[PDB]
Amino acid sequence: IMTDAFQTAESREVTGAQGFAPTEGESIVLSHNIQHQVALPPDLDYEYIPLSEHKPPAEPARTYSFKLDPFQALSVASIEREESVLVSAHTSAGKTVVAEYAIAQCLKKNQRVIYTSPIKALSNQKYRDFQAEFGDVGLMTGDVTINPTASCLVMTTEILRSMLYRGSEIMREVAWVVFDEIHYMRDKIRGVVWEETIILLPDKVRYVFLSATIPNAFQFAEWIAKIHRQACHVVYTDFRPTPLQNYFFPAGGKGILLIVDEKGNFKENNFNQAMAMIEEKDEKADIAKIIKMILKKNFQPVIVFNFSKRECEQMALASSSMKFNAPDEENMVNKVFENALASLSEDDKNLPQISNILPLLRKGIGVHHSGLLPILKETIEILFQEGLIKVLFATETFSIGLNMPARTVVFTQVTKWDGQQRRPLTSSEYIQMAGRAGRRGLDDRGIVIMMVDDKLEPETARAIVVGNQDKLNSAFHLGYNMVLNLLRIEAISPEYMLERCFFQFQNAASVPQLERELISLQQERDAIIIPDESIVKDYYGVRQQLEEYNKDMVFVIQHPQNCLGFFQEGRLIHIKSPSGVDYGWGVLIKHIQRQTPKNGQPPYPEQESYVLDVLLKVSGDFNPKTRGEGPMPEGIMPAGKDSKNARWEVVPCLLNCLRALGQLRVFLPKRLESADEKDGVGKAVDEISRRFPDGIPILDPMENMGINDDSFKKLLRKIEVLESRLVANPLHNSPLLVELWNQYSLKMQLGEQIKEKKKAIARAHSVAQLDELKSRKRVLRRLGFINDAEVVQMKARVACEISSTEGHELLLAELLFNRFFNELSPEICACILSCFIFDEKIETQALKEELAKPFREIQAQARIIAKVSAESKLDVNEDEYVQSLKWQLMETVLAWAQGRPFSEICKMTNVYEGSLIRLFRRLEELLRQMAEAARVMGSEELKDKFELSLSKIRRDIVSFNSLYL
Repeated sequence: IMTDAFQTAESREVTGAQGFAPTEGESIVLSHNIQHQVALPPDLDYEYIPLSEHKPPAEPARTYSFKLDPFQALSVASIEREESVLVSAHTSAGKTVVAEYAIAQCLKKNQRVIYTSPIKALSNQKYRDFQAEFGDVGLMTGDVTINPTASCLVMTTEILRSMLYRGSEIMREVAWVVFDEIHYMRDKIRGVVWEETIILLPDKVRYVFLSATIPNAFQFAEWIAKIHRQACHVVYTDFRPTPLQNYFFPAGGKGILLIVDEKGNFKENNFNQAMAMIEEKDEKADIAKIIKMILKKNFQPVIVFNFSKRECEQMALASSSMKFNAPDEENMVNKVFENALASLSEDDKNLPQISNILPLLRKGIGVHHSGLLPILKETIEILFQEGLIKVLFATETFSIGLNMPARTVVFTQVTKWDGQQRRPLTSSEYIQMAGRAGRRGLDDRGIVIMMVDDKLEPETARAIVVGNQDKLNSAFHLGYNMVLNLLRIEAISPEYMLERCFFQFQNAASVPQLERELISLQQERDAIIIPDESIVKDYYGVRQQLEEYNKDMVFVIQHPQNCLGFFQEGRLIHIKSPSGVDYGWGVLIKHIQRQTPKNGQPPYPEQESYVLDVLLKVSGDFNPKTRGEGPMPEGIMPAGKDSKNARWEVVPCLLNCLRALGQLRVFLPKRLESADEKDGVGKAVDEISRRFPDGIPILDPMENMGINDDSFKKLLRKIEVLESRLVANPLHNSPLLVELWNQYSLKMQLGEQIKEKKKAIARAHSVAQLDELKSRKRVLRRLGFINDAEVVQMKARVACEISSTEGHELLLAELLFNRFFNELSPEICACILSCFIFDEKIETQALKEELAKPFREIQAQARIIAKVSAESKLDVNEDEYVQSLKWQLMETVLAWAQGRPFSEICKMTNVYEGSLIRLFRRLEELLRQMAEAARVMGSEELKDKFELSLSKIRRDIVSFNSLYL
């Protein structure tokens, strides 16, 4: 708390006047701040430092009749004065309009532009958008290259890189290059591609950067300014048209809690109370409940984000039990659904995927992911922004596309990708996805709901929504195709790129500042002075030690190896929920082992296996006698209504709710049914309390229950001696430990925060990239790809022709050069190259020895390569690399090459009809890429081999992007 303000909560007007000059504050408040900063090109000599101001005028000299808000104005103005610019804002800011200005500006003076997009599917959309607008546009994908002689070009990031490494002449003719959604350079796989593209580009090329909101945007321009010697502007804004309230939805919980206020206030108790729900662990039914009521709570439309393509369709299946569409909306969706039918064959219109989605869309439930037909996903995109879909289940890729907002965003998962890590959801991803909430005009507030499963790290749950944003990190890492292409051309070495990679620029610029971060952090923990600094350390230190180790005691006790033999009807029992809430004493009614669950959930661990029916005095929502697999039926102990209820009630408690056993048992009848029968036993319990004021005697875990374990005696003895240390401090006669604990907490926090900052500098000076290159260039010398002088050889020249596939640039180069594909057939050559093309899992069973023989050999070749590569001081396991190829699609593609109908094709495998298109067109491009590879090898017979194979992969409906010119 430093300098801040607070909005007028709901609606207010602060001023008024009459007749002459008013002050208009009509229906909008409060979105304010904008930013403009400029990075500068490094100076060559001491002799001259020019001070070059570039502060662009708000409104441009010529707007080309384009419509512009004040924010997009100076973004445009920077391009008008011909200088690089970074546009960092939410998708609501309408950034796409400045890309259309850049193109129009060039076309006006008639020069060439290159537009790029993170995904090829969005490139096709932007193409027909640009083409219908300008007309001088043509797209160059891998698969389809249309109108390359056109001024403006829309292309894949993969293609743009391939032209630079090959030194295409068109790059001499390119003025501006527009990157869109550039913040996805973060991607640990394809993020390196964006850097390779940027670094290799001519220094006199002007850039346009379209990105989401990032903190370090100026640092990015600094990196562009230094390596390209340019002056790069930065236009950044944090404003969004609609406020946002954040609700947390606990797993198994019966409601949502507001964690973040619309003004930004963070409720800590609602946060804490939410965490109390999650220590009680199926939950997939909870989304079905949420979506149901938010319909009645009038939260629509709602975008539900799920990172898996499969269960994304399941949550729509469970939501298919509801109908959100009106009769006029009911037939309007299939009247606009029939337009895409003319664009498809009659056989393709009966496709299984489409026939299932059709009734679903009629109910107003959408599904969006990469496994859908590009025409089908587009209609779903159309229906949404036309308002004919009130519920959408989408993946992360949906947040990348054009602005299509909703009233509500629901996070089903908070964990993310497989690539290399299980990551909690970073702040940058949160803002991008949650930004879809809160439509500008028709919404008062954005509604964000999150489903939270808990583990040992709750701080993860806080920092995401509550904390700051994250830096834009470079994913740059070495690769075989890149180092060979760099070692190929004389003028440049692979070390040259390592110098100019954004990762290097970060670390270099990070370390001097990161040092001050440490020394300031070291000051505070020293500035904090606690009286008797030691005693508190050995107090709280042993506090977390005993409170933790006693949980290990009850865990051994709760296990049926010990407690079970002491289960007798009427035995007094002490029940305390796993959350730590104490339901008080009780009396054992009945014990039963749970046998044979339905199916789904993995069988019970013997700790939670048994279910104990136990008499307790607690109340609440009374029934759940059909008991959820949670610890107890959702009840409430005598902290609630002690008048509305005090009833001794048999409670089906799970075995983990038992924390202690009683000394003596109460005689019990056969039946406790009515309220009378149970209440009598309660007075029988209360009578025992009347005779035992200090407490009710406990069965000693060691001697009474006969637990002699060496590990148990150990733990139990380390419990005693640890307790004695707690007695030697000022625990008694004064509890001022609060001020001590509050003060001491920061000392450990800062100490831990220092430990992070300390080891942070070690990773700034990390040599990993450099040492990898030396270790990587050894396999290039050993496998025969280069010489002892580390100069390119013939095999390495065909490896520079392989792009679409990253593992096997060497393998394919090895196999092809070793005379392999020539002994095959064109269709066979295509079905073999299928193993390399995409990593998505597929289930079919074909060990057909005909395709198993070439597979096993090229699979063994992978082991051969990985064998020497591993002892070349790299890290890849002999088994892991080998399994990276898929035989499960080999049968499918071979049938397509023989000209079999698409409908039967998808019957062989469980592959998505949409995903099958993607890996095929990519396969089509591996063919087009290897066709040139054989052309360099000197063997022109293998070129036709890849061409004759290519001709059978090309038809009308499998070539689907746009057809114009």
